[PDB]
Amino acid sequence: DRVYIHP
Repeated sequence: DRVYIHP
């Protein structure tokens, strides 16, 4: 799934 995953 997500993480620090920023746009």
